[PDB]
Amino acid sequence: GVLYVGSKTKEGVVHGVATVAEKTKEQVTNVGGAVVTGVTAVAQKTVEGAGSIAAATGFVKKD
Amino acid sequence: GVLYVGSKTKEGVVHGVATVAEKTKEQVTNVGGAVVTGVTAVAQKTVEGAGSIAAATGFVKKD
Amino acid sequence: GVLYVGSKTKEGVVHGVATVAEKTKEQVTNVGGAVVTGVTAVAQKTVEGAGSIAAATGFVKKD
Amino acid sequence: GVLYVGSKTKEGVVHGVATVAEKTKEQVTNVGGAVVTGVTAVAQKTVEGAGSIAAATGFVKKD
Amino acid sequence: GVLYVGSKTKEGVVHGVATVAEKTKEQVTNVGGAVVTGVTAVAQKTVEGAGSIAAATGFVKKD
Amino acid sequence: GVLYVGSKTKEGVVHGVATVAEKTKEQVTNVGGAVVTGVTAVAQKTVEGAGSIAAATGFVKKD
Repeated sequence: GVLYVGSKTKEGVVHGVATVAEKTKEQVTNVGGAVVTGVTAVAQKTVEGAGSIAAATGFVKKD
Repeated sequence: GVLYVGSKTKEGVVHGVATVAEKTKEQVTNVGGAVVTGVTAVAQKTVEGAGSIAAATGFVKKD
Repeated sequence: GVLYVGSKTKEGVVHGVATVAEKTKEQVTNVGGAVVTGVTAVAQKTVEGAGSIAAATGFVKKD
Repeated sequence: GVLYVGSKTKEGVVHGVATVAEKTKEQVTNVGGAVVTGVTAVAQKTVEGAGSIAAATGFVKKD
Repeated sequence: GVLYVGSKTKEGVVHGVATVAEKTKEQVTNVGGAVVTGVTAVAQKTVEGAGSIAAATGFVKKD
Repeated sequence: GVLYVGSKTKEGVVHGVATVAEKTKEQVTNVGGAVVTGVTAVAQKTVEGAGSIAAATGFVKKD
């Protein structure tokens, strides 16, 4: 179907994904999949059919 | 169907996903899947059919 | 069906997902799935059919 | 002496001298002398000594 | 003496002297002398000593 | 004396002297003398001593 996205913006500031760590021992940072950001952000039909986004984090630490 | 998204904004500030950790030992940060952010954010039909977003975090620590 | 989203905003400030941790030992942060944020945020038909978003956190710690 | 004029303004709109006439026969418009206008308007020591501003209008119409 | 004029403005709109006449027979427009206008308008010591600004309008119409 | 004129402006619009006449028979327009206009307008010591600005308009019409 028709999807109209109109916008008349002025002085637009956008921050996306932020991450801060400090005084840590082990650091893991997994980002992605469908990260869309911006003044005019559109994300249509991310997954269709048998598709998948397995954005996991297999932290095992088999001590 | 028709989806109209009109906007007349001025001086728009948007912050998305934020994460802060301090004095930690183990750090895990998993972000994503359908992270959409911004002054005009649209997310239509994220999942259709047999699709999936398994944005999990397999923290085991098999001590 | 028709979905009209009109907006006439001025000086709009939006904060999305925030997380703060301090003096912790183990840190886990799982975010996502359908995180939409912004001055004009629209999220239509997140899941249709047999789809799913298994945004879980398998914290085991099998001590 | 010290004259401090501080200002922290945002979106300032200033209109000065306005004059509107309609369906008239004789029109006279005399403006001036010390017309100061604006967001930060300062007018110090307009007249000192034997000076003068004879901003008059000698409309006679000696019929 | 010291005269400090500080200003931190944003989106400043200033209009000075305006004059509108319509359907008139005789039109006279005399402007000036010390017409100062603007976002940061300063007018110091306009007249000193025996000086003068004779911004008059000698409309006689000796009928 | 010291005269400090500081300014930190953004998107500054300034209009000076304006004059509009319509459907008139006789038109006279005298402007000047010390017409200063602008975003940072300064007019110091316009007249000193025996000086003068005779910005008049000798409209006689000796009918």
